[PDB]
Amino acid sequence: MALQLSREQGITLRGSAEIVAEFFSFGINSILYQRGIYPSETFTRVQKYGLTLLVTTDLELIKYLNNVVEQLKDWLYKCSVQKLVVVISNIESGEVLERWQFDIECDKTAKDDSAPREKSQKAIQDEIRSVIAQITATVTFLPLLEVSCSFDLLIYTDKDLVVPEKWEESGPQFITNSEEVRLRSFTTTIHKVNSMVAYKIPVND
Repeated sequence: MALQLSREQGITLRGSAEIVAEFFSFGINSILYQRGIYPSETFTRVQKYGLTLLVTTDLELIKYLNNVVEQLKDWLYKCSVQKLVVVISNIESGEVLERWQFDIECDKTAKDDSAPREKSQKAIQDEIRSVIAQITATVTFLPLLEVSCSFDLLIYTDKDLVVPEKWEESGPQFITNSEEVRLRSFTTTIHKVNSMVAYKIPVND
């Protein structure tokens, strides 16, 4: 909430949204490299958040995230933004192969809570560094790409109450035979982001 203030280039919410926005875009793009959603030859090396990260120079994907990021601000920032779930499934087989679930928590402003240290962006570097690395790291642990999977992007927001409904929770089944492992999570007085990923497990011991 705010008055006499345009949302074209604000510093209050838009600021925190900028980080979370770039954090998501970068995190998503980085995953394109790690997951291999498409030709890696469309990569671009860049230095952000204090560390070096790779990116996908896809006009279609950039356009996919562009509209999503634009709306994420109006659509998601209007509510508060909460959870995100990216489900990558093999398009040639029509079955889920890799599901990436990350949490996005942002506030409207600092009612009475200062940010630790001179800048809270530090925690960001660690999270954005662990996120981009946790994806690529596991990838090394994972085999090679082969299927051109499809992308399923989920958006989650918070609600007052309206009776508990629960989403993507109520139900033992989820994919078919995968493993869920926690990567890392960062919490800031202005915003908190979580990182979790799961992959199909071909009957392993």
